[PDB]
Amino acid sequence: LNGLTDRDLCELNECPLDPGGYFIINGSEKVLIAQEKMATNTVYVFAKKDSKYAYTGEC
Amino acid sequence: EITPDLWQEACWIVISSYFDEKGLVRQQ
Amino acid sequence: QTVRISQGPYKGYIGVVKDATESTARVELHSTCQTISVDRQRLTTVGSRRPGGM
Amino acid sequence: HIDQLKEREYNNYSWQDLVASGVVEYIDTLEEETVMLAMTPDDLQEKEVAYCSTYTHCEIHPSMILGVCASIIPFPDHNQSPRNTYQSAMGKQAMGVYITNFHVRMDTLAHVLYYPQKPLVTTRSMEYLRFRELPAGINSIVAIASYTGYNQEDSVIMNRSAVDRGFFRSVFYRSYKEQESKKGFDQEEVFEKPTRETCQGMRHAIYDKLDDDGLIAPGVRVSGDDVIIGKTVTLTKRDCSTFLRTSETGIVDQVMVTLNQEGYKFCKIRVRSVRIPQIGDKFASRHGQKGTCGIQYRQEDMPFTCEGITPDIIINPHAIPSRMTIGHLIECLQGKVSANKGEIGDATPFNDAVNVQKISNLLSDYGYHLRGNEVLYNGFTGRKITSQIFIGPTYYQRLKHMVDDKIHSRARGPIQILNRQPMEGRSRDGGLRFGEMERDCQIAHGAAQFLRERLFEASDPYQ
Amino acid sequence: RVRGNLMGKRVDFSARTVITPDPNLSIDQVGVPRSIAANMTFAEIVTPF
Amino acid sequence: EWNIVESEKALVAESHNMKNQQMDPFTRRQCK
Amino acid sequence: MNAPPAFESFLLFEGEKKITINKDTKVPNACLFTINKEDHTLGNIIKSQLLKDPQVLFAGYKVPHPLEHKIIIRVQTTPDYSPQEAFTNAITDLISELSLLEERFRVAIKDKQEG
Amino acid sequence: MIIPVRCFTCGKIVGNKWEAYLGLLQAEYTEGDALDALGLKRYCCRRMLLAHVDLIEKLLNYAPLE
Amino acid sequence: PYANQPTVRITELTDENVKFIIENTDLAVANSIRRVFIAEVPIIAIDWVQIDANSSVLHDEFIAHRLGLIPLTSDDIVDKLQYSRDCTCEEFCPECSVEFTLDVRCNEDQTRHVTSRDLISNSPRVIPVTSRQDDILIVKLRKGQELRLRAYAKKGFGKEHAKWNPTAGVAFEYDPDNALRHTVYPKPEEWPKSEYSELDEDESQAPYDPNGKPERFYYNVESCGSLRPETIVLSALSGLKKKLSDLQTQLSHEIQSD
Amino acid sequence: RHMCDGDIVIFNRQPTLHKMSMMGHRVRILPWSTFRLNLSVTTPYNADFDGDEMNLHLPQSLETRAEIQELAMVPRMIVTPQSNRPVMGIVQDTLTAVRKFTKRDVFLERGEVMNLLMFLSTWDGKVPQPAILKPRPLWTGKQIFSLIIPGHINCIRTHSTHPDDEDSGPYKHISPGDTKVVVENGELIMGILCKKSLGTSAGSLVHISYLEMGHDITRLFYSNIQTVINNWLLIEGHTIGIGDSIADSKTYQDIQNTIKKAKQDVIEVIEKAHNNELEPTPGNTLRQTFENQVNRILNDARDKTGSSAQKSLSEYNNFKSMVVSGAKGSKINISQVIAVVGQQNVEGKRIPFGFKHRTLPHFIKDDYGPESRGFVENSYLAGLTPTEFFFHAMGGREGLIDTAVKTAETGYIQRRLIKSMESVMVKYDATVRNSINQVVQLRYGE
Amino acid sequence: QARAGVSQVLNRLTFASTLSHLRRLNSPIGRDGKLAKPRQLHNTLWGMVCPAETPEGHA
Amino acid sequence: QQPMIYICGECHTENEIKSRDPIRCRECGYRIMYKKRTKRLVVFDAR
Amino acid sequence: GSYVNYRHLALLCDTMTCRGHLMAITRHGVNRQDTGPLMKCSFEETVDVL
RNA sequence: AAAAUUAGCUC
Ligand SMILES: [Mg+2]
Ligand SMILES: [Zn+2]
Ligand SMILES: [Zn+2]
Ligand SMILES: [Zn+2]
Repeated sequence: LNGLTDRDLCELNECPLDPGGYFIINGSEKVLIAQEKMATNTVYVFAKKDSKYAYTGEC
Repeated sequence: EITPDLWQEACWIVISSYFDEKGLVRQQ
Repeated sequence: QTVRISQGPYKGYIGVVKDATESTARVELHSTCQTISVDRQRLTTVGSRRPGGM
Repeated sequence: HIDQLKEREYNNYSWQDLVASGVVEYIDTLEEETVMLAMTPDDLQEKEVAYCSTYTHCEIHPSMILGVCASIIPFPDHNQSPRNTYQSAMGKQAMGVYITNFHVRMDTLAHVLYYPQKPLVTTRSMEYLRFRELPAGINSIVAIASYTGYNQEDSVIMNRSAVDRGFFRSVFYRSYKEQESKKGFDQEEVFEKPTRETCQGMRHAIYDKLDDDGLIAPGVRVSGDDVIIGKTVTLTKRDCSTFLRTSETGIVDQVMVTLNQEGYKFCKIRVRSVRIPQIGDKFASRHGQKGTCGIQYRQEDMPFTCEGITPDIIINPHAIPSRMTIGHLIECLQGKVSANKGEIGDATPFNDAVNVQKISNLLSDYGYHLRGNEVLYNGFTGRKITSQIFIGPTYYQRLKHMVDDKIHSRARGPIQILNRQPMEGRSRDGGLRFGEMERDCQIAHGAAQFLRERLFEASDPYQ
Repeated sequence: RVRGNLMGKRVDFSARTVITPDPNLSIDQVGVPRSIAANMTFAEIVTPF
Repeated sequence: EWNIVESEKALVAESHNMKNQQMDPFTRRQCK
Repeated sequence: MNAPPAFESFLLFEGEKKITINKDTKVPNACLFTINKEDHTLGNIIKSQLLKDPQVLFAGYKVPHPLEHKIIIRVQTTPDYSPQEAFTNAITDLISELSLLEERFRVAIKDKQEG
Repeated sequence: MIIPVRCFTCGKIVGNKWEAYLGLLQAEYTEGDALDALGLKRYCCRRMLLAHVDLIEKLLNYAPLE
Repeated sequence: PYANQPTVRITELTDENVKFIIENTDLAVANSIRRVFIAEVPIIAIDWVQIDANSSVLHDEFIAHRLGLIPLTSDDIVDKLQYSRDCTCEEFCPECSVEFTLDVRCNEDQTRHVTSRDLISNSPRVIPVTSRQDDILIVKLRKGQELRLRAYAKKGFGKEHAKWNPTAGVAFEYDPDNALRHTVYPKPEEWPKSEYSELDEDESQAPYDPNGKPERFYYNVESCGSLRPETIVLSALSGLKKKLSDLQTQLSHEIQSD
Repeated sequence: RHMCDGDIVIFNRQPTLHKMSMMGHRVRILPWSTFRLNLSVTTPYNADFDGDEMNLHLPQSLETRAEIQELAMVPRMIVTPQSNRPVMGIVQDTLTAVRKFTKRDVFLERGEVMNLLMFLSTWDGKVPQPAILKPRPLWTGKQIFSLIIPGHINCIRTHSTHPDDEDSGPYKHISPGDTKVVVENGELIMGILCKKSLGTSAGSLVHISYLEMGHDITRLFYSNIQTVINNWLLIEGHTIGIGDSIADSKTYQDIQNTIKKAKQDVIEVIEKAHNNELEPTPGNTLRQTFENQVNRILNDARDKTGSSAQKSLSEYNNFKSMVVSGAKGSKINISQVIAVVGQQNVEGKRIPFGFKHRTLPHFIKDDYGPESRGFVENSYLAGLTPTEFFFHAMGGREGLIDTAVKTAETGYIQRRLIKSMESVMVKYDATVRNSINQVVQLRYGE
Repeated sequence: QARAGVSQVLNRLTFASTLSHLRRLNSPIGRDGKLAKPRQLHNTLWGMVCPAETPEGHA
Repeated sequence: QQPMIYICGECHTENEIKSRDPIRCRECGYRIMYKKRTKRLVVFDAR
Repeated sequence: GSYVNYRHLALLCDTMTCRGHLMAITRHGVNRQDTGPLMKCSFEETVDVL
């Protein structure tokens, strides 16, 4: 359905309003949740107190 | 020419253009 | 079997007899999502056949 | 730029044009910390006390901070944040037309509303969220008051005549998936009506309801514990066929048959059910005023204005002060104005041109109290109400938490296999759990006999 | 076992339904539905009375 | 199209009627 | 699923009485009339008419529960004027009044049409 | 999905007016004038023609045959 | 110790609504008549739909609901027919019901508009509101689809369901000037004058009146189109009179039995 | 047999925090499919009729049925031993209704009085002498309410809006404001009933009724109170709206002036701190004392604004009626709605600097001003600026997180507490012992 | 040993729900953590993450 | 003598499919087909 | 501002100070008492105490 | 008379 007109979408038993962007496995709409994490290649200087170190330069 | 005062209407035309060019789920 | 209530408040409804007894009978109403227990004599068989078959 | 862009969709002009022209720019969160952002262009730059006078950027529109579910909230800034969040979470549970091609989908648990009207007051942001094309609620004449008492602790009173005329009347679909397969060298499944003679394993239910092919035809009445597919597996045959879940009581919409990837007969069947709004159904406005319908009165009983306008919903007044949802009241007022004038009103979060005084002034120009209050009459006796009730249009939703899907009971039902105790879950027809806290409460009461009954007699007697 | 099936079990004759106000009923009453009433039962001993 | 022209006429009218604006229910921040 | 049908609000069930008289014991000459399958429509007017009557010391109806279709009217007259005859007189005069109102309305309509 | 038959609150027939409303809006009239031109006095009945969404068109787009 | 002599006066008589005034009567009687107008008014309506083939895009029940809400003129038929519940026959006899048929199928390319005009009634007088202004849109069909069904209409009253609710909206109002103080305005100046207000534009509300009873009830009965307004009023009065007569007879029988 | 009317069941709500969470009830079957219960019994269960669930168990033995009927029942479980005060009180619209019903300026005609009496399960059948015979028989709300009070109770209470400087001065026994609830022989004489007299509070009227009269008498008291007050609420009517949210156009001037004064004061404080004049307050560093002074200034401003808003209301206002009746709300709520919301603190402090030395990109660095750290200057009626909107959202999120963690921790605490003393009991020797017969107290509670 | 819930069933109960689900995030921090810093709405989430929409349960 | 008529998916053409047969349209050839409305007395009440 | 009757506080204090030493309400304080294995396993350390 | 696992939503 890449750049396909609403005419064809309607004729194919689909609606032009569906956002899309969701896989179909075993006939189920599966969506990937965007996970988040710490940015890589950036120096962080934390000050963990519940330890023996006054400062920690994680990277 | 700058758009004084008459800006509430013009503020949403840019938004409409953006949402037309890029969909809600464009990032996926 | 499909029956029709000919007398009483539910006169006009159509349902399939679910459980029958010697005096009363439970009929599930087609329209409403509820089953009632109406007297057997109030029911009248209408059946649903298919004449032809050729 | 504004002109060339207003003439878009006719020639070719689009967002890329601005981005290339160099008028907008993408700033990421890590760079945003080093730019003197500004809210609105005109207000924060004219000439005043020298605040910064070195702005680098300027936001498009403040309300654009809101998300997807939040944006449909009218006047979000006139409400306390917890209620905004509650509305955001509840919106995803609102019924309506979830997709245009719904009659082709065979998804499980699909709800659809009959008359999904459009909000009388729409924010400028939802125009792109597409809400107006696929709404999820109806504009009802809500009168905030305590008519009888059945709407006192977060509950509402609906109009029986309205429901009869099809107020918030929705439909509930339930799909089913079932296919045959080669269980083993001797084991094999097949669709066929399990007769009373050859099939040993069999249920005490009606089977002739379906046709010879084994698939119940569309448009046939069904009820709980009824056969929907005539699957039989040869050992002579065992009735390994599924039945409609208890307390479903539906009608078959359509029957689909095809071949799965393995090449066996795979069939899907969906059953529809017309869910008339009854008491115990959970409703909610766009402001977090959740509730459950307490009682329903006929039009002859509901109160009425100087003309024949009876409210359709009556929320508890006391829900307003504690929760601080003045946005709901503003919505009601502007909705009255919009209905009278004859066009949808605006409720953008930050507008600087939508106050209560101007709205009231407008409303006063149609023979209505500038604050929206009106004089009702006691539906029973017909004596005016001393207090002037506050009645006006307001957009209400309907959540899927129907009562009939939650009601449950038990009396010596099926038992588990490992520990001989009742099952768990409404679908499996189980019993409720008598938790340790309940045990402690009973001990406090000192009703040792009752405790031992609940734990031994009606749980798992054994010698 | 201890906390799962000895101190907390699952009992029969139980019900769980949504609740609504009803001021016409006394504080000690409870408005049960008809379906749950018909589904549950109470064992009563026969007696000539 | 009628709504667009309605909005534009409303904007120009609001700009025109700039005599006085004395309203109670509205406010804005002013730092420093 | 348990929603009652709509005909149970006005149609009598087999064995139920339309009206039942029950004498009260707390005060002399006081009766509770119980009406089955009715609402405020048929009770409020009777209440007002009884109030109009002077020989009625007390008069008033109630709905034991909105979901239940029943109403109780309590009437208490002077010792020389039984509440049964009080009720009968109230109904009779109310019927006469309604008939007269209907007649006047009809004549007014027939004159309004080209008159 | 389709224009209702009666106003929920009032009960006046409104189903037989959707086409007339669209025609009046098309010719020259505006909403505020067309409603009272059709004869909708009470504001309760006007929400039927202002809020109503017409999805039957999108439904009909999915023609079964031909 | 008797009833009163109410008077009536019509201010506006049309074929769509009636505005009248009742004077010298009790508020209870006024409100009871209003509730009778809305609820207990005999009228004909569709109540038994048999659908044989429905290929439309809407549900099967949706059609029945919309057909249920279509008004049917019953100016002189409702008084003759008898309630189906009290009929003494089987099946919907024409003496106690009216039959309808609908058979449409979209053949041409343009989409059909199945309107109430397609309801071909057997009886001449019991027809939807199209005699003398489009018609109630039922559903829309597309080339290839069809709708075949037949339904029976019977007599009922609004109390059972809204379909039997002839009045669109009743405007009931008494004592336009807040003379009896039954409502207390916090700020009288802020409220608009009632349509029936005789008070001048200077004074906000009439002065209090201790010894004052409610009279001069104003009615604005608005017929949906099924029954004429004055006919609604007459039917309501007759029905209320019948209810009182039945109650009186039952009470007499009870007293005699005791 | 099937469950029939009059049978005893045990209605419960899933989280059973305390004893008053599983009380028996008598069965009543009703058409529609939803559990129902009188509102007064809502407070113990903590239910809310917003889609909640409540279990319902049924015993299967005359022995257990009698046991529950005698030990665990609503009327018997009216007073709790945790605070020796009533648990079931009028805490809904009925409360505001009764408060407005018992004001001095309430009069009812014979029709209304005789209609209200019908909803009385303990009426003796005699019409009381009207408080005003001529020129027309008018009863008084207190006079009618008296018949609701059972037996001969006697108690004294103070209304919510009772001026403290009234007992000392004259008019002690005749209050212009109709306060100082006085009940003798179970007949209301003075004052206006509110939560202080009918709610769940030590010595409340319901408490006295329960202590003097029987539990069934208290039950009938509750039922009659609700059944009469609600029915009169039809004639009275209660509501809320913009008209109840608007000020008088002078209070707005007062609030704006106060806010400007507060802004000027905080700016002066900042100037002094910048120029090194604000000396460190004892026990705190310079920053700490600066923050404390700013917070005190803002709180004083908020309190002044709220007091002005309150004093600018009208008796017909509905927010004020509900707050004084105490049914639902508080003065701070009205203050926030009309006058000003206030400071949006997080973690017991002002909004922090998420970015480098500033709250949000819009504001400039080192901006300790009120609006630049969370002071919401507007009010819910007049909308909120986007920055303060964001800060308000932060505050709400803090509240929600606290609620979630509390719901997670308190359960474990309660479990450990209950498991540490589950066998302690009062033996017939009038002494408290545990399973090991070890004496813990020679007398319960000493 | 891997993460859970990364791919979810698209909740097609209403178009708004579909959009929200297609535009959702999820932090990898353990469920129901004693700490309260990561849950609080941080200032930097201006115009990037809705400050109002969020679940109200343990998450 | 009912051969269990079916309706093609996209052709919307009737087909006669009996047991132990592949599920395909008489023409083109697809793998989807729905059933026809029952012949029973589908009677609703317009309530 | 809440109020709790003094009886309950006294009872909790006595139960925590009955064995002379401060028995913790935790599993490390209640399971040490010679109550009974069937009573300890209910609270905690089910398999261990058994 | 059917398993193990995960997820989502509600008070
Ligand atoms: Mg709740
Ligand atoms: Zn309307
Ligand atoms: Zn007949
Ligand atoms: Zn094929």
